[PDB]
Amino acid sequence: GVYATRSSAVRLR
Amino acid sequence: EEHVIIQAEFYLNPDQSGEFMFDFDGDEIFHVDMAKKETVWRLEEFGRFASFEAQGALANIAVDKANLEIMTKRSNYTPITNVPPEVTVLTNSPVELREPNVLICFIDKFTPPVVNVTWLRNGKPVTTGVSETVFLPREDHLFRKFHYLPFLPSTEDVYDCRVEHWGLDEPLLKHWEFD
Amino acid sequence: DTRPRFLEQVKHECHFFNGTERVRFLDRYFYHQEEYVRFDSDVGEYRAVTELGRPDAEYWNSQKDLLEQKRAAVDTYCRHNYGVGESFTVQRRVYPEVTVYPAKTQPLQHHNLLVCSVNGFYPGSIEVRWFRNGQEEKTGVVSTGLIQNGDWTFQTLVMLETVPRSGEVYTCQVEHPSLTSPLTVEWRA
Ligand SMILES: *[C@@H]1O[C@H](CO)[C@@H](O[C@@H]2O[C@H](CO)[C@@H](O)[C@H](O)[C@H]2NC(C)=O)[C@H](O)[C@H]1NC(C)=O
Ligand SMILES: *[C@@H]1O[C@H](CO)[C@@H](O)[C@H](O)[C@H]1NC(C)=O
Ligand SMILES: *[C@@H]1O[C@H](CO)[C@@H](O)[C@H](O)[C@H]1NC(C)=O
Repeated sequence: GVYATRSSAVRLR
Repeated sequence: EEHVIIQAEFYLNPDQSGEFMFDFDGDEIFHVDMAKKETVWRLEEFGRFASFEAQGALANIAVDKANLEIMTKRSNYTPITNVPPEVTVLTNSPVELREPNVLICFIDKFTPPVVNVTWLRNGKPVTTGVSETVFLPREDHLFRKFHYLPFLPSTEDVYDCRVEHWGLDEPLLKHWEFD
Repeated sequence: DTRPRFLEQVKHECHFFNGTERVRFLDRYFYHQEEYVRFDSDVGEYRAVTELGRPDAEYWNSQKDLLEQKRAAVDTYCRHNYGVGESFTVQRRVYPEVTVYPAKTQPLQHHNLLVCSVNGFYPGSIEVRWFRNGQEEKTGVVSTGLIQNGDWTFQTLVMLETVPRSGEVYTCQVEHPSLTSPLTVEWRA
């Protein structure tokens, strides 16, 4: 199987 | 709980250092080599059973980099306080003369995740056969790290693990010699 | 190098109870050592942990698509990854090698310490007990505690303070998930 990446949320500029 | 899996990431300025790893119950499953853009399994067997698209780690680190800039600004440029490491040297098995063993240098409870580690044999730097882990996350959000030295035990050799960290006034040496 | 450092951390955590029957997902953001905002699957929205994280909580909570990604994580991320790694993590079992050797509490003195060295085991949960002639000895026992080797193995030393007498047989007993019955090692004076 393939490990999935949780993504990191983008902070507002 | 029975188990915890953590995807842990960091980015550090001004060093521009970034790490991405997976932890299972306190052990590293894998991390991503950012320069090579490759997945490094902690035990080689792991990679025979699973895969990971290293590129996804790169995308996250880029986000972490952008977020750090924002948060640095939000905090009015409040920097990290150095927390110096605790260092322990031990062997991986009971020691027997001229029976192959491994010295372990455990570097614990420190931040930022930047350290210089040197193995010394009789006061001299040694690099033959050494290995090390990436920075490993702690639940108090400090860090852990391991350095390893295969060696042949003898009455004639002493060893030291020398650790430099910005939280230390002078380098820390932890000694080992045959009991 | 005295230049100030600034550190960002993110920890995406999956917590498992009873296999995958109950799962909790935490999306955690840190500045230096301080957690400033988090998504808890128990809640289903981001919450500021400190004032510093409030803008992020509010911005992220306004993004419905982002929130639904996080809300599905227990399934699409946690349960998935558990399935991927289960055969070599959850099911990983390595028996310990057990060695008993005498030692000294203070130099020059005769042997007055028995070391039970327990090495190379996984997972970490272990029970080590000392016996003198078939009777458990609970006094004078000291240990290193559980030591991680960093390579998916553990070790621990369990020491018994004792003055060995001729004829006595000491036993170190080890219980561990990898074993189906206690592992015992004898030491004779
Ligand atoms: C790790 O090793 C280097 C060895 O010198 C340390 O020092 C350097 O410090 C100067 C200070 O002006 C700068 O050039 C850099 O910060 C370092 N690198 C080089 C190549 O000079 C470095 O600080 C050590 N790190 C720790 C945490 O002790
Ligand atoms: C940063 O400074 C601004 C004004 O200069 C102030 O309003 C704000 O509270 C400060 N933030 C922190 C985290 O100290
Ligand atoms: C754990 O899981 C099993 C089956 O999935 C279930 O029958 C049991 O009720 C659960 N609860 C426990 C072990 O407390």
